[PDB]
Amino acid sequence: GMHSAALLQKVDELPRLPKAIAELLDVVNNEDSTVKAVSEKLSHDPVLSARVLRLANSAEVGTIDDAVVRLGMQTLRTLVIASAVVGAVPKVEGFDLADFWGNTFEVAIICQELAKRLGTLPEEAFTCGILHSIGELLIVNGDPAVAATISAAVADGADRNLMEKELLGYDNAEIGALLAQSWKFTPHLVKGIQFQNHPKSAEPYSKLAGMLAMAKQIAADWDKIPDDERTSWLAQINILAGIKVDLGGLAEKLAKMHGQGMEMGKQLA
Repeated sequence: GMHSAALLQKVDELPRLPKAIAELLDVVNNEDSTVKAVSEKLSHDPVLSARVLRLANSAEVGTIDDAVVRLGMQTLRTLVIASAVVGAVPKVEGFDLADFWGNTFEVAIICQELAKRLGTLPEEAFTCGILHSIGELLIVNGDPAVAATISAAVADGADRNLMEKELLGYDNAEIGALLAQSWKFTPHLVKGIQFQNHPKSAEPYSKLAGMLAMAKQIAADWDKIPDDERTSWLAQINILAGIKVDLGGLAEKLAKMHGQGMEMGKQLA
């Protein structure tokens, strides 16, 4: 849990955002920030702004002022958050960050669609997707030897999350949630991340965790499922996750968007 001793021992080890990035996230996480406030803050970080616009052009906006009008602020905020988070994540041994972030965006895009269907805020689900897998990275960087030992066990059939609990006293979902909490994301987001691998064990249930569980499975196994047998697959995932999402047209919609996250990942660099 979020208050387990082993997890809490990590709190002063977590990566810290640079002041200006923390301040930027404060501004764009605040639904009552003005367009001026968001635009002015971004204007001082042309590198991060360029990254935002590359993400915004993955489907033609050339400026942030432009994007505010072409995409609307709810979308712009979301892309700022993504760009800020991506910038705050270093190289990690054994990861290609274009591939890592591509997969993460795939999950985020899927979650956003699920939220639309469930009637929750789609930008919140997208953000939860952006944040969901960062704990994987934190474990590799913070505990390299243990991470490698875990991967070897996993190659021989062990469960990664259970291995992490055994050797670290917490798992990648918990430390990813702890990071999100430390970086001042909302409790809803934190709980979504925390329960991504066990959504039905949350009390009360977290829709975001259910969305993550579903979206992760869709992203992971998409290529294993014939193109004409997807709705029955999705139906089974709905049950495993506990999320009760309208399946009507879902397979068709997911197919339309498939790969758009990977393309976003390629635009980061």
